[PDB]
Amino acid sequence: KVFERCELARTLKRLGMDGYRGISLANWMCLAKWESGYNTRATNYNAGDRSTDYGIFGINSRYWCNDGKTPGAVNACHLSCSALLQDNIADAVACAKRVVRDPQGIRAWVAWRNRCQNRDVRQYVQGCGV
Repeated sequence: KVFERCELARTLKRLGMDGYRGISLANWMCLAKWESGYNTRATNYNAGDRSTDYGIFGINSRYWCNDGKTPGAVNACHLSCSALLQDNIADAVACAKRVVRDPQGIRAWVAWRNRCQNRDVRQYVQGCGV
């Protein structure tokens, strides 16, 4: 599924993402935009270390989900990476929450550092009624 901006904003707020571990909803929106373009079935293969980024939040298979083909990987979210490709984003949201409980927080994704950190992210939620 390809979410419309405000549709996703309202969904994430309902799922408890606003302020989760100090991360504003606007930052979560910025992350989803740059990781997948708000597309739940998006996948990015990293030939460099043989891992794959899955779903709307581009969650990596080396640490967060199991796809069985990633070398020396763990599955901290206790999920099959397949669960991160569903139209229903509940499992992906639960796993994103787990990622940010680690020390790096939202910084765990390099895309957030390049495209969202220290920028005016208000644009991602303006006019959505959240």
